[PDB]
Amino acid sequence: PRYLKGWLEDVVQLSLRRPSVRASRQRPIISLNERILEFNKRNITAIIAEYKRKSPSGLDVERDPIEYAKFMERYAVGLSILTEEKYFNGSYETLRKIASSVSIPILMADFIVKESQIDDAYNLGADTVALIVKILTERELESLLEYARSYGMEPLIEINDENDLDIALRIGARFIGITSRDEETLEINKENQRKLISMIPSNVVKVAESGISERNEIEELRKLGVNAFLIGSSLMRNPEKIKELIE
Ligand SMILES: [Mg+2]
Repeated sequence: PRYLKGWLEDVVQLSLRRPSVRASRQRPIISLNERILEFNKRNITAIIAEYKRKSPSGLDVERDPIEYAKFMERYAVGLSILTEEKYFNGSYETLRKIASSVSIPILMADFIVKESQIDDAYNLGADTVALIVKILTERELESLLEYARSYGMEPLIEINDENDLDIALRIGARFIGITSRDEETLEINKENQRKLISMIPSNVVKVAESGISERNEIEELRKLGVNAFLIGSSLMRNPEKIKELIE
């Protein structure tokens, strides 16, 4: 991975030693990006509901994962399940249980730095993964992207700055998440997010991530070309809010 500092350096070191899982996968992959495009053609707001019990920005809740997933199944275009353990209180069992309980596409969200973590996502029933430009070298990102596609997944390539965007387009990303949160510092910058969104080709499926709580922001971003919206904290604290956000 890249050389990092602070908590990101720690979580990458932890991820490098993550024990892999063994399991026979049951259901073919169903594509999250393709379902997003279908929602766009149907003019249905496409929200990826994220399940995470804890976060570095201070979320700390207990909520049953299956009841959350089954509720979101009716409304969300997909789910994003945190599997990182130390900072997000996620687990592989959580992903396995959710994936086996719903029929909508599932993204495994973690700090992926080795191929076995992609194996883990597949073997646990996820349909895709996030890959984070700012923790990986360009060579690693190219290699892990090809590896994920070899399973039939189209990973969400996460970007936060213009360097990240240059790498993401260079390596052939077709599904990009534009996060307004700098994961190192937790700083939110929506202006920079919008600038990056305006710089992405039309044919890349774009997901706006982080700090989203209100329908009017979703509406503004959709007008700018965003195809789907990753929403975690607001839904973890009031799940029913998704109904208003998709109205
Ligand atoms: Mg994300």
